[PDB]
Amino acid sequence: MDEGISKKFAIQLLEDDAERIKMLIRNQKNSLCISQCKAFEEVVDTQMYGFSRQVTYATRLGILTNDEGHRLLSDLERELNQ
Amino acid sequence: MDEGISKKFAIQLLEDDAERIKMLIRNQKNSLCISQCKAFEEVVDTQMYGFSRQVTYATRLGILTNDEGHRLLSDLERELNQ
Repeated sequence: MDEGISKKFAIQLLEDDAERIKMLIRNQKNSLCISQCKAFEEVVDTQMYGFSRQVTYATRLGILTNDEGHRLLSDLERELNQ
Repeated sequence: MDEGISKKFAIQLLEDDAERIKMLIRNQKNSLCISQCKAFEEVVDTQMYGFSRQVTYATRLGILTNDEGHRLLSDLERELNQ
């Protein structure tokens, strides 16, 4: 019985579905997703480091006292660990 | 001399800069960034598993021969390894 029609249909549907799943897999492996999260993390580290360098420099110069300098770094440190 | 003006300015700039750095840290510690990447990864796995379940079901029914069924799964497997 023509229902060879249904089998033929089911088979090409499955093949076309495979393509859709392969596209998903490609969009995954080609994602910049994690990489983008890590790049942002890197910006923050560098921003934090450059500012902290300045707190230290201000302390060397006597613009901050040692405790003042240490309190600022301690606040950054405290932020970092929640 | 004031210049005590400059020192006063430098100290408050350093404090305000500290707030900008803490804002960055908070904004990254509150990042749902990695989570969102992993969530999508999870959608893809589930999409692929559901389809794969159907390839298997079709093979059981005789709609695909065993080699056909195995080929499709083998193609998805290949994509997963690029």
